[PDB]
Amino acid sequence: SMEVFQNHFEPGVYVCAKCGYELFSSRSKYAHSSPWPAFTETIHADSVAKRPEHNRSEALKVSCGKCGNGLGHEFLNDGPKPGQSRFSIFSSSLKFVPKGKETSA
Ligand SMILES: [Fe+3]
Ligand code: NA
Ligand code: NA
Repeated sequence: SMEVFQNHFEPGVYVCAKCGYELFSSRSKYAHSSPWPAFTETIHADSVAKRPEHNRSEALKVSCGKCGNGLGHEFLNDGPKPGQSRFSIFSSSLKFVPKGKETSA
């Protein structure tokens, strides 16, 4: 079965599924009504690269800052507290690294 992180809230870090760069902490994740996992901030300042999303106001496209793999969107001023973003990310673009449990293949 494919990765679906919408309702997933375990302790760990979501990394880029393509290159492994650290993207989002479990700390930053919050429950939302949309089909995609929602986060307020990235782990590193260069975790994501941003580009305009021309056909939607208050929205940017986001990709991995290291390898360029497409991640989803940053919705400006759409987060849980005023002025926070909602990073709405494809689960297929993420791999979850659980605290304590990064076991061998
Ligand atoms: Fe990457
Ligand atoms: Na951060
Ligand atoms: Na936009």
